[PDB]
Amino acid sequence: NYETAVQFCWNHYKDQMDPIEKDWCDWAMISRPYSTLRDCLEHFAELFDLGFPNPLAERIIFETHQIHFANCSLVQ
Repeated sequence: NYETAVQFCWNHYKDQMDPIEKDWCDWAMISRPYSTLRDCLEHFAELFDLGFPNPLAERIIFETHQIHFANCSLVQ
């Protein structure tokens, strides 16, 4: 079940992002837990023989941009 694996990826990501809400706009810093999220989404996509990117994975990507990065400054 890819949907279940995705929730696993998303919940691990949320666990990393929650304690550092003050630094969601620290681009170089948040790129690490974000990269793991992407690696996780791709890993299970491959495991379940689905393509990557796929719509569910892309909804997750849109979700973090909506809740974490949408109002961040691009610099400094």
